[PDB]
Amino acid sequence: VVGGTEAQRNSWPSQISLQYRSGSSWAHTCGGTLIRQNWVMTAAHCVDRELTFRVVVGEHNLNQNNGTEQYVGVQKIVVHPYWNTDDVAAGYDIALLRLAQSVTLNSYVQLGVLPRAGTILANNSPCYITGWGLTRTNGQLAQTLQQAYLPTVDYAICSSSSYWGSTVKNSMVCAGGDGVRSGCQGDSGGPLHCLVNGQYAVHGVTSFVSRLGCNVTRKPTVFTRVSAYISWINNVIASN
Ligand code: NA
Repeated sequence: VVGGTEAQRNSWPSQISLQYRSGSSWAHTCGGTLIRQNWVMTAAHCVDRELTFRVVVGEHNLNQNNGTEQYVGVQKIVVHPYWNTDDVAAGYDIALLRLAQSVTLNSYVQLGVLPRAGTILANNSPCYITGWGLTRTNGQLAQTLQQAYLPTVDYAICSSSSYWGSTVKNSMVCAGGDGVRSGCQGDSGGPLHCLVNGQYAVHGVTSFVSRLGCNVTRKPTVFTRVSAYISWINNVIASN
């Protein structure tokens, strides 16, 4: 997250760190959202590689013991069947991961609340992106979980020529684009949390940014719109 601030450690308890095994160690690669005690929602493109993955819930500092972490292996990966990895702009950038164990809930570990199906945010709706991704274009991962305030940019504006044009689909949410704050590599898969009727819900799964850089004016971060996939998610969980 570029232009973020450190999150309080109990602010975003559905955020997870998706990590892969890197020699004797584990490395953060993507974010996600805990949606059942044994299921995580992330981006399809985060699980394109044939790696060994684990999820960490209750994580705040990637590089220090927080005393709140639970570490769980990934047992099954269900990627959206229309996902095509060399075509992120087509959408369907979403995957569900079934965890090997069910995690225990507490003030650091909670299920993410999803929007009702079909819900679309009014232009300029208040939202926060969270993650441990790069803090500058071509920079390094954050140590501690970051948040940035990224108001939505509606489809009509986001799909206009000076923004993303045809690349942005109505199955996506755009947020930010101020040139200062954004998602960045390592944030993919994580939540966009939007305050609606007094309650934060996870409206977006972080999908892509510009190749011109993370924080680029009129290239808002693009997320999979969770409310387009409510039936899909329920179908997968019911059938596994
Ligand atoms: Na930690």
